[PDB]
Amino acid sequence: ESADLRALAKHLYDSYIKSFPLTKAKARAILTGTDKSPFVIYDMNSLMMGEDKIEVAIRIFQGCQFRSVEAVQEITEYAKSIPGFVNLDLNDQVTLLKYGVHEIIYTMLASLMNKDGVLISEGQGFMTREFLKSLRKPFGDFMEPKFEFAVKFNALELDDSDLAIFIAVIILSGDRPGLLNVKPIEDIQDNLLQALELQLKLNHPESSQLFAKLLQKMTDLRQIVTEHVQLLQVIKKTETDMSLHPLLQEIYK
Ligand SMILES: CN(CCOc1ccc(C[C@H](Nc2ccccc2C(=O)c2ccccc2)C(=O)O)cc1)c1ccccn1
Repeated sequence: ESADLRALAKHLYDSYIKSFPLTKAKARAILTGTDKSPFVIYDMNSLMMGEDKIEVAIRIFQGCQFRSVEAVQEITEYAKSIPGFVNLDLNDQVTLLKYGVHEIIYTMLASLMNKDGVLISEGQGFMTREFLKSLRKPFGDFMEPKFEFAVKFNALELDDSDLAIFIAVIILSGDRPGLLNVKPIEDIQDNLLQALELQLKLNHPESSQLFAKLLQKMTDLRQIVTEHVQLLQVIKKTETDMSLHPLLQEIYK
C-alpha cells in the first residue's frame, strides 16, 4: 500500500541526511554559486596553495584513499538503517557491503561533479577535470570515467530523497557472489524497488520511465568498478612503497 511505501521513503531519506554530511543539495548550492565558494585547484602550485586555504599524483591518490575510507564508513552507517539489513546473516551483511560500497561511492561522487570537475574536502575545494587528467602514467586515468558517468547520471536530475532509496536498492542486491540466503535479501530489495518506483513517479511526474532509466544505470556502475580494480592493480606493482588502507583492500578480493 502506497502509504507504507511513502513512510519507508521518508525513513531512508531521514537516515541518509544523518549518515552523509555532504548531500547533493549542498554540493549543488556550492557548484552553482555566493556564501562559501570553493578554492579551485587546476594546476600544481594552486594545489600547493590548497592548504594555505583549506609527488603530486601520489598526494591526490592518498587523498582519494582517505575519502573512500570515510565514504565506506558513512555508507556502512547508512546500511544499518535499511529495515531488515541488520537481521540478515552476518556473512551476508558483510557480502552486501563488500560489493555494494563502490557502486554507491560512484553514484554519490556524481553528486559532487559537473562536467568541469569535482568538489573535494567537504566542498571547501574544487579540483578540475583537466588537471586530474594531466596526471602522470596511470594516475591520470582514474577519475575520467567517473566524470563520464556523472555527466550522464546527473542528466537524470535526481535529488537526495531519490538517491537515498536507489542507494538502498544497490546494497540489497542478492546477486552478489557468495550470498548464503539470497531470498530474504530479495524480499527487502523488492519492497525498496516498490518504494523507489512510487518515489520517482511522485517526485518526477513529467519524467517518463525514470525508474527504468535509473535501473539501467546499474550496469554503468558495475563497469567503473572493474576498470578501477585494474588501475589499482597496476599501481600496487608500480609503487611497491605505497599501501592501500586495510578497509579498502579487504573490500577488494
Ligand atoms: C570528496 N572527494 C572525492 C572522492 O573521490 C573519489 C574517487 C574515487 C573513489 C574510489 C576509491 N579509489 C581510490 C582509492 C585509493 C586511492 C585512490 C583512489 C582513486 O580515487 C584515485 C586514484 C588516483 C587518482 C585519483 C583518484 C576506492 O577504490 O576506494 C573514492 C573517492 C575528495 C575529498 C578529499 C580529497 C579527495 N577527494
